[PDB]
Amino acid sequence: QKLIANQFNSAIGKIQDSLSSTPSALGKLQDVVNHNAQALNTLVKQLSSKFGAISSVLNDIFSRLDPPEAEVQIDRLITGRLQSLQTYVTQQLIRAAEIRASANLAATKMSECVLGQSKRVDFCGKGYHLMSFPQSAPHGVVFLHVTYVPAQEKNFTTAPAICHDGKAHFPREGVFVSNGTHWFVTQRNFYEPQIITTDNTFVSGNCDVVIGIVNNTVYDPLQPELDS
Amino acid sequence: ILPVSMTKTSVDCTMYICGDSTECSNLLLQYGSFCTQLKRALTGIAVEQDKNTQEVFAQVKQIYKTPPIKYFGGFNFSQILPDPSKPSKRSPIEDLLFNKVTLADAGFIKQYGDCLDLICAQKFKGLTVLPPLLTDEMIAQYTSALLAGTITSGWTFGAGPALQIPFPMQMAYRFNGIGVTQNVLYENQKLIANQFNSAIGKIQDSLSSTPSALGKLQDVVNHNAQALNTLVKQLSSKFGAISSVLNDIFSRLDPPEAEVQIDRLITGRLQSLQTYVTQQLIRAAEIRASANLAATKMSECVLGQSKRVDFCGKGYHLMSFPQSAPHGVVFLH
Amino acid sequence: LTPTWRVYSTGSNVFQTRAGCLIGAEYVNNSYECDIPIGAGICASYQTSQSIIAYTMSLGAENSVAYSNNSIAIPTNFTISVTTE
Ligand SMILES: *[C@@H]1O[C@H](CO)[C@@H](O[C@@H]2O[C@H](CO)[C@@H](O)[C@H](O)[C@H]2NC(C)=O)[C@H](O)[C@H]1NC(C)=O
Ligand SMILES: *[C@@H]1O[C@H](CO)[C@@H](O[C@@H]2O[C@H](CO)[C@@H](O)[C@H](O)[C@H]2NC(C)=O)[C@H](O)[C@H]1NC(C)=O
Ligand SMILES: *[C@@H]1O[C@H](CO)[C@@H](O[C@@H]2O[C@H](CO)[C@@H](O)[C@H](O)[C@H]2NC(C)=O)[C@H](O)[C@H]1NC(C)=O
Ligand SMILES: *[C@@H]1O[C@H](CO)[C@@H](O[C@@H]2O[C@H](CO)[C@@H](O)[C@H](O)[C@H]2NC(C)=O)[C@H](O)[C@H]1NC(C)=O
Ligand SMILES: *[C@@H]1O[C@H](CO)[C@@H](O)[C@H](O)[C@H]1NC(C)=O
Ligand SMILES: *[C@@H]1O[C@H](CO)[C@@H](O)[C@H](O)[C@H]1NC(C)=O
Repeated sequence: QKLIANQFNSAIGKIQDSLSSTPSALGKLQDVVNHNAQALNTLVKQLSSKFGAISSVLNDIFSRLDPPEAEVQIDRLITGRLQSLQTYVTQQLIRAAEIRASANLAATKMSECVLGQSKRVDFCGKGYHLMSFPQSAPHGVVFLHVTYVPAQEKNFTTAPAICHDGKAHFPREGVFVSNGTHWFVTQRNFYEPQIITTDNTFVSGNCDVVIGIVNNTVYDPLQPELDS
Repeated sequence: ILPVSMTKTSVDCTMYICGDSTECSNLLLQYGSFCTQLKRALTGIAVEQDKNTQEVFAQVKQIYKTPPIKYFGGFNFSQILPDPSKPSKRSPIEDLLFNKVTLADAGFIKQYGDCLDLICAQKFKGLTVLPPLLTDEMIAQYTSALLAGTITSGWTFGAGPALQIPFPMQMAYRFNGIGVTQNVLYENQKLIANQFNSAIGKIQDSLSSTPSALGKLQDVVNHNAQALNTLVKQLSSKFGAISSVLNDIFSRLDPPEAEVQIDRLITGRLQSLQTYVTQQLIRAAEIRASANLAATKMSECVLGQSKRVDFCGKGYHLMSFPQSAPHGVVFLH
Repeated sequence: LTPTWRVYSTGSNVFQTRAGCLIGAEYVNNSYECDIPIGAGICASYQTSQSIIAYTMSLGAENSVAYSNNSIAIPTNFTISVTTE
């Protein structure tokens, strides 16, 4: 517990250092704002386009032209600007679509990582998911995923089954490992060797159908001491 | 089969609309910046395609290799692992898929020196193709590394350090993960290996046969080619003008009305470009969504074992195998 | 076109790629992490005096799993990791 708490505290402090660092990784939120500002700016700037007309000012084109052709000149400007608005609306819808897709993904991720524990690989963080934390961001959300990463592996000798009395023994929820001379039983995600007894294995079959079975002994925890 | 990326294209408005016409450049200049949005959108689309490919394929920080001995509990993966007896380190099934897909591609040619005739002739019309960031021998290397990791380490290499394990042992534990005891495998290993070998051979026969099921990848290529052909054919439209040639308009007409005649031509062609850009962005969005689904499938079926029903194949899922395809990916469930 | 663009002389060797002709960068056989993606697996970066170089991208670090017919690796430690999204 103490080591795990220390690791969690250090990881959180490193998260603060990562965010407080100059290389901001929050480019996804800035990209949307930059795109919207640039699109809006070009939409505003599109007003100065002549669209092939004589002038871009309504007052000047009205005073310096006769109505017979001033009508079509204004119609041309109107059509150009309407085309610009329709285009702008089109990209607005496409971006809203992408924003909705991202929001749906974020909602699913929050509901599946924060409100529970997820067995999906590479969904809630990288590694084995434990829990997630949401944080509020301008036009977004930030998740902090806590994962379990194994380390400091060791090599061992292993067998599929063990033959004791002409019978094959299989692990219940573990693996068979060996440090050499002796054989132990441990869980498959953390090294915790144990003596192979009848409570750690189950018997099924004989010793001539499994490839790689190893002769050994299985201790009976009832007969030798409680023989009264 | 899932599409992954599409072709990166770039269009020059000035040359496409008014090819070799200075007067046209001066007249187009009065419209402001009507081409920065299209160029920016196309660059974003290209970057999105490259990012999609990178997210889908670049998921391992190490390049694992298979041992020279190719005995894995009696199973045979010789038909999916790359072989060094070819310039392209590709599996036989990968070669079959590429041969099937190659009736049309981008041409493979991007030096432009050998063009003296569909792409380079359209090159004179401002339709170019940018090369993908990852070549097919790097996509192949990624797939081979993923396959090697899956066969040797199993699902351990996807969450930290690769951990070795015998192949029957991984199969027994994977069977135990779906509710079947490992003695079943330890007693029917030969039958299971025979069934797997026969199933793989039938996969080869299915792909090598005529009823090509790779329509999803072909549809994108066909759509892109047809869109480009329509855009290039649109240059012949009169758009209400007397003629479709700018040089002819300048020679045969005086400026006072030639101005509006070309303004009309500019408007028609600009409308065509905006429509094309909108179509490309929408297809980019659908392809990106498909890429996201493909990424989810790789991560959930290739990097581990999935309990979801009818997600990785039909039945009770055990494992999946990735193979690279032109602008796509192929899974074997 | 653009006559002012003489791009000096052949001081830096012209490198021909499938994407096109690149002028102003020197090719190197060393594989580094991508900085500016030129295309077709080639990236450019500013390094060591100091100049712009072009190279071939590296997929990743090489590895080889020590596979055997009786061998397993079991961790003896764990790490708690916190990542952002
Ligand atoms: C594997 O480790 C165990 C535990 O250390 C070894 O079992 C022996 O256990 C007895 C009981 O306390 C000790 O007196 C012996 O000293 C242990 N043996 C050794 C070599 O330390 C077992 O022998 C080990 N197997 C190896 C090293 O192959
Ligand atoms: C476990 O002990 C048995 C004892 O019989 C070993 O059986 C061998 O094969 C037959 C019997 O089936 C006999 O030749 C001998 O009894 C054994 N030795 C040889 C050389 O055959 C069995 O092989 C042992 N298991 C392991 C893994 O060593
Ligand atoms: C798996 O079984 C096949 C039986 O067909 C072995 O032979 C391969 O067959 C395929 C299909 O005809 C060929 O493409 C390969 O070239 C064959 N391999 C060899 C070495 O000739 C195959 O070798 C077996 N794979 C193993 C045992 O790993
Ligand atoms: C994993 O290994 C590290 C480093 O060897 C262990 O951390 C040490 O733990 C001991 C006792 O808890 C301390 O006295 C040391 O100061 C720690 N050193 C470092 C660098 O952290 C950690 O306990 C191990 N975790 C296991 C075995 O579960
Ligand atoms: C087992 O030994 C091999 C030797 O090549 C080594 O690569 C591997 O890391 C070892 N695994 C352990 C110590 O868990
Ligand atoms: C496992 O044993 C078989 C039996 O011949 C052998 O072909 C194969 O190379 C072995 N695999 C190892 C030692 O990794």
